[PDB]
Amino acid sequence: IAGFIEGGWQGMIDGWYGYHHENQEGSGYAADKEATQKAVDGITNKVNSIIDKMNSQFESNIKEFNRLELRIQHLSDRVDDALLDIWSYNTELLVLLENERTLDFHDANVKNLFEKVKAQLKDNAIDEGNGCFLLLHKCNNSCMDDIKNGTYKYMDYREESHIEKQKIDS
Amino acid sequence: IAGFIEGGWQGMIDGWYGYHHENQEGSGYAADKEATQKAVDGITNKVNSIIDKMNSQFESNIKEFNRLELRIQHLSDRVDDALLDIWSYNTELLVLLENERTLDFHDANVKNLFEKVKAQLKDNAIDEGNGCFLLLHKCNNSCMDDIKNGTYKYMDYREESHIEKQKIDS
Amino acid sequence: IAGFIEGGWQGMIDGWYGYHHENQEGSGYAADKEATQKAVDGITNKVNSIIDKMNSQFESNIKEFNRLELRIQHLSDRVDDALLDIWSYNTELLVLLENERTLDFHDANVKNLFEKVKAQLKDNAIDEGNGCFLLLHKCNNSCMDDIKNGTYKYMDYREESHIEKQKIDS
Amino acid sequence: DRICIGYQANQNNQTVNTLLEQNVPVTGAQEILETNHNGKLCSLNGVPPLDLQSCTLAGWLLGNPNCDNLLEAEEWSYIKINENAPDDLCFPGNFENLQDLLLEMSGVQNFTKVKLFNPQSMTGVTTNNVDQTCPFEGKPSFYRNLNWIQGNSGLPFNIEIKNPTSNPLLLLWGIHNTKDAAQQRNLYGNDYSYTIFNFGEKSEEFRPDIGQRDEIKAHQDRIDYYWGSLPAQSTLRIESTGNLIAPEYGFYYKRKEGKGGLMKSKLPISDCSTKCQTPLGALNSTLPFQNVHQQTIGNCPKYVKATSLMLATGLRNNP
Amino acid sequence: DRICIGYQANQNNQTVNTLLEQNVPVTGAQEILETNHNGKLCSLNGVPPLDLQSCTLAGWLLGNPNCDNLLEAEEWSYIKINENAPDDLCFPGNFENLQDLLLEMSGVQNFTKVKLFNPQSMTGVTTNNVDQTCPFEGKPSFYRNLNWIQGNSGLPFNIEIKNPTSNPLLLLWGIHNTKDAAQQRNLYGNDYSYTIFNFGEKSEEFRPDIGQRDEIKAHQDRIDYYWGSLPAQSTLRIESTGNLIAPEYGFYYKRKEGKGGLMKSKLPISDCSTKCQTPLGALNSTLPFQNVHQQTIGNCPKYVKATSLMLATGLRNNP
Amino acid sequence: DRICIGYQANQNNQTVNTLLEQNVPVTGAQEILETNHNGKLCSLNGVPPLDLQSCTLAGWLLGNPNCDNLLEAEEWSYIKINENAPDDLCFPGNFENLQDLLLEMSGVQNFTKVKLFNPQSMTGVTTNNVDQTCPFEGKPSFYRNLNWIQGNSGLPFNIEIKNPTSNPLLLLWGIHNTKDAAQQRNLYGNDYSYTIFNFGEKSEEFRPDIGQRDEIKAHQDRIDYYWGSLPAQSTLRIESTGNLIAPEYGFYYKRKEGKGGLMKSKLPISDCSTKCQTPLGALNSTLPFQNVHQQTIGNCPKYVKATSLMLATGLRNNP
Ligand SMILES: *[C@@H]1O[C@H](CO[C@@H]2O[C@@H](C)[C@@H](O)[C@@H](O)[C@@H]2O)[C@@H](O)[C@H](O)[C@H]1NC(C)=O
Ligand SMILES: *[C@@H]1O[C@H](CO[C@@H]2O[C@@H](C)[C@@H](O)[C@@H](O)[C@@H]2O)[C@@H](O)[C@H](O)[C@H]1NC(C)=O
Ligand SMILES: *[C@@H]1O[C@H](CO[C@@H]2O[C@@H](C)[C@@H](O)[C@@H](O)[C@@H]2O)[C@@H](O)[C@H](O)[C@H]1NC(C)=O
Repeated sequence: IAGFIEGGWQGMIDGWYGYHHENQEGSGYAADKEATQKAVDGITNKVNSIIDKMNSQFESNIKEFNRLELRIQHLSDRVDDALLDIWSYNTELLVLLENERTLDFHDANVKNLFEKVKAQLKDNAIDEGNGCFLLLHKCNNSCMDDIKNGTYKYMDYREESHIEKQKIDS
Repeated sequence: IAGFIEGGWQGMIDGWYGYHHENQEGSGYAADKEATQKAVDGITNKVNSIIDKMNSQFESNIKEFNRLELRIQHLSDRVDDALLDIWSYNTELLVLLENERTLDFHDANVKNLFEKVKAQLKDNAIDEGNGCFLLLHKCNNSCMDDIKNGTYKYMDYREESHIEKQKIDS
Repeated sequence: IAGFIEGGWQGMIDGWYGYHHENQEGSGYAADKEATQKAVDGITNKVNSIIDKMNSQFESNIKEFNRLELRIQHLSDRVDDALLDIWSYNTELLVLLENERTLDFHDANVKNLFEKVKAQLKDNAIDEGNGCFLLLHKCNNSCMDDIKNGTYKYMDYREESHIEKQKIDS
Repeated sequence: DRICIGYQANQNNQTVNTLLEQNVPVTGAQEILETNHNGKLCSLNGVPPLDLQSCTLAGWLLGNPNCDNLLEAEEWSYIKINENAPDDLCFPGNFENLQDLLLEMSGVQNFTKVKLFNPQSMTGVTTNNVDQTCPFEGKPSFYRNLNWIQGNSGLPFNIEIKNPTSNPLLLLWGIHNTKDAAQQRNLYGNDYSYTIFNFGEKSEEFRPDIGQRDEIKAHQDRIDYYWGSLPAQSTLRIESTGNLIAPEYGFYYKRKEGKGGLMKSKLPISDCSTKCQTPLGALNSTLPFQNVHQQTIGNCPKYVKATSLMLATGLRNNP
Repeated sequence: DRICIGYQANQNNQTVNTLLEQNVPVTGAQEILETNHNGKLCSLNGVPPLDLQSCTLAGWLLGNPNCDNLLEAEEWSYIKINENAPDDLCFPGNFENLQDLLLEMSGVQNFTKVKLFNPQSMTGVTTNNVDQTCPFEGKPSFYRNLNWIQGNSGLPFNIEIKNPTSNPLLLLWGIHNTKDAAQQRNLYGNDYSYTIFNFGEKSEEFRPDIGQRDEIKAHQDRIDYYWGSLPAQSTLRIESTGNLIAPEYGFYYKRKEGKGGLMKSKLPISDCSTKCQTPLGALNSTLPFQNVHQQTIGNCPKYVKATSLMLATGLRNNP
Repeated sequence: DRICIGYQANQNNQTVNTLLEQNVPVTGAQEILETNHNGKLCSLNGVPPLDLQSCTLAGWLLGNPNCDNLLEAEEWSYIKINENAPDDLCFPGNFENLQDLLLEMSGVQNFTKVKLFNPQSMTGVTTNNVDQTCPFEGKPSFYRNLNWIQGNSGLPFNIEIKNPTSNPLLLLWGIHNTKDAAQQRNLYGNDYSYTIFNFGEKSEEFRPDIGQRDEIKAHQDRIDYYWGSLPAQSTLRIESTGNLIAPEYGFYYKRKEGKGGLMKSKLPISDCSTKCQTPLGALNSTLPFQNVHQQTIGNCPKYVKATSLMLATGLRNNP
């Protein structure tokens, strides 16, 4: 019924981003495969880089028997704390920041869909401002499909639309 | 007089983001409480995470009396430099990056206000492109308030607006 | 022929961001000097901060003759690995993230040009949606130059444009 | 009739740095770098430091006659170190393993002096021998915690010390390094001696290093000072035929793991308490970084070489 | 007739944290922090640990009569350490430099026992002397790898050991510290002795520390146990006039650089293999961080104190 | 009539990596990882390294007769180390604490040889004794900086050395370890000797380790070589009754804190200067990271294991 502005859709189960359409023949959800797939490639790349790039050195540690030499003890103990502080703090914040970006990425992606559609329709539709478009002409399945394929023709529905505009004005 | 495009307003003293309105009854500034409050919660979260997440280990350091054992001296001295380089460089850049984002966050937030308003008005107003809208109908206080509440009704001013458009055209 | 939406232009050789224009007198590319220069100052700042802020301590290292004292050996060897893991992993990801932002920065900058132009033209042009505008009036060099200078006058071409709109409608 | 979308601007003069710009004015910002101390040495989470004033740590533990003041500090969170403290070793000699002893005593919890044997149980030997170089009250004396044993006619004698506690027991003792054989025979009744510490199966044999050193405080002989820690439920058996200055008093103690420390500071001890301490003073450590001092003790913000770190919180302040 | 642009929402209950919000619901996410072990001590890249069971490392290398079991482990990736292993030094004494010896033997590659000399080549001396305190089969014996030499009437004797290999040669030997001069003369035929190790130009002179210790296992004398590593193509020449318990067998070995280690663990050895091992068990280390244990051996995710680290992969799940 | 908004594309073939994509073509980018040296050992901020050529550091300081060449290097920024340098200890023996001595001499500032006493002031003793094993010009000689003292008939003799400077004073000396008592009495006129270093109250007693080693360079006796640093305004008093090879010349010096270092390199010294030096050559260190070598000396980019690090500066290059 409403678009991305009011939230996401339980109904759409075949991808991340897509459309909901309304006409005389009926209604239904359809994921935009191309835009979804592109985002998936990218997120996988990000996650894999964060995981695969940690390729760490062969280490080994000592929990000794040792009120014997001390000065080295104390140095080893200070070093373990230092490393601990470094990884804990940095990687906490890393997750916080990377998560922020991921969510922004998805928001940016969805708005792009809306902007791409809007640019095709122009004044043949009315931007309801909730992520939906009210078309000023009748729209069969092939019309809807043309919009989803990015092949909708502005000129071909211009005339039917203009009459409807002036009817609104009267 | 002008909107966000030309800068920020000395005049608005009750929040971060808001409106300036102009009509027959007068003029005035009004902060958008909801959008301001939301941003404040978020910035506070960011700052608090950067501060509170630094919960560091019990350390202690040694400035010795010691041209006695050396090899450990030298190792301890190399370690102190190493740690110093790490924290200094990383946290310098951390502040630089986080500051960048914060400012972007505020820019994104303001544009959203403009986009939310624009979507309500459509062609009942003319986007002056400086962050202001010139309305094509007369707008009393209740009209202005409806826009600020997001409840402005497009249909109800459509007719008065269309005449004014054609007058422009003549 | 097409705008940023379909990619970048081999032809434009005097800056980062700009325009391609089409009229009766001819055609040509022109970089937007102000917007380019601003971005260059900024990118240089970023790069210089990443380089100049690394101002590191006087270190020195030991590759010894030493199955003699060991416990210190082993500690020194563990420390070298630890440092190595830190710098390698962090700076790998640093480059990955910073590169992401840089590219976003350029995308944001270009869209801003488009949005700034669009706001001047309004309905005197038709957004073709590929980064180009089809003007609804004839546009000489001074017209084009006014748009590039941000001084294009909406009122002055309104009438010629409106006739052309209704011709489209018939 | 118009309506505009805009944002706050302000009288605030703070600026901040970013990736893309230098010194951008903002309506509000936050320092995340602590940059001032309080100029005092404080107790640490309410546990105060050890303050030996004019004594050395060695002087104190041995029971130098000049250290007979500070109360039995049952505990301390770190040690204020004095570089020139007059009251150290009254009878001239060497102290073996001071740096490890300082590390051991750097932060400790329960600390109680304890008697390890009775010299007046002993037979065929003189105990409590005394010297001018360690004077009590104008009269010659000796360390409170060590007993100088002599006159055994080259015959062996013994001492079992026990640690019956579930905590360690700190021991100090000395070996008398005599100036020549003549004095060796005078005191201990032989040319050469031996002293053996038995810790079950483990053992240590000390022999004295005979010969004349420089005269200092009227002495050409010396004492070598030793320490050791005796573990929970544990016994040592000492046999000697001479040159042993024996351990009469010791100390039960408990070390804290993230152990206290050693502070060289000019500042005096204060009533105040803190979580983080530096030689320059204490730190309000609720901030994540600090630039005051590299050498800290406790729970401390990380040290960085920045002069400040401003986080923007407000907006670009362009009126 | 309408068309709307929208996004997925879902039944997934995972939440994640970000700079700007706490616990934001998402349609999908990924744990990048490993948080469980397998509760076993494993071999490491298919090389198993050294398992001395009831013997000490020292007991084993010396050739204690009670260690006569585990097969010649030609190699091992680290050592399982036992804190109380009964079979250690059968003849009471001190072991000199154990911690360095453990570090040396922590991970090794080719490890073969080798004979260093024949005692039955020697003249004017008795070899293979034996004691009750190191019994074989109710009958008194001695360490498998050391030979106790006596009865030289104060006269010197010799032993060249060679390392002809391009790899190091591990040596163990002992010095007999006799209970008094009476026994010194009985065994070795003099009041005092010397033993000298010659490594080309470098040299070491051991002299025994005479005197009576505590009686343990019917003995008031002791042995001091030593080890050394002899480098590739190298020779030592030993001359002694007494008190040498000599090195009969040694071991060629090769140390791996990122060397194995020492593990104190309650867990038993297992057939399983891993890349990363902790005292708590082994780790699936394809993840970049872990919170199981700070003390690890191998190729390990970094240790952090987080309880989890969720990376968002999906979208804000607001239905 | 149209107007389009667009961006630059280019002939540039550089690609870069990002979070979301691999190898994205750009119109311009910048390497921030230094990846090449200059293949020379250079002076460091205009201070050159120490180049001992065919001598060892020990050989040089002792004043081996074969080291009589390099000029009094008043200063140096680090040491080029040779692993097999022929000219080391001419009279066979041990050097005590070499690694600490190398660390002490690793980078130093003012370095001037100084005389510590006159042997021809001394009475009832022979000085300047000489040996074939340290030859000058076919004729037997001895170390330039040490004086071998003999023939004191078991009687004591003395030497005060002073450091009147506000900087440390480096000392080297030796103890003669004689082959048997017969030679002990021949040279020094007694069975056994002692040598004592007095640093105010602190003291050290050296006694020789008598006995025959392997014959090397016609010698079965040895010398043990010692070093020490004497602090500003300070005095030592040495008394010996034999076996002392005394310290005739020393060196005032000043150590730099972020101290120089030790470089093992095959490369030869060069006229060139740098801020950062590796065993592989020197580095243009205006870049923040490097992948040339882990072991560096000076002000150096951090070492990382990347093969390159491209920062994008330009735009996505999609024509
Ligand atoms: C050791 O000390 C612990 C802390 O003791 C308390 O604080 C110190 C500074 C003193 O004022 C003391 O009197 C206080 O009771 C105790 O919690 C603990 O019982 C003691 N443990 C042992 C084994 O003595
Ligand atoms: C030493 O050992 C290396 C590995 O040996 C192999 O693995 C071990 C665990 C045994 O099962 C052994 O029998 C296997 O051959 C060899 O690659 C290498 O040849 C050996 N090197 C020397 C110098 O002996
Ligand atoms: C020690 O040396 C410092 C540097 O000396 C200068 O550089 C060296 C390499 C020589 O060429 C030398 O002749 C130059 O003067 C001096 O700044 C300083 O005066 C000296 N200090 C002392 C206490 O001798």
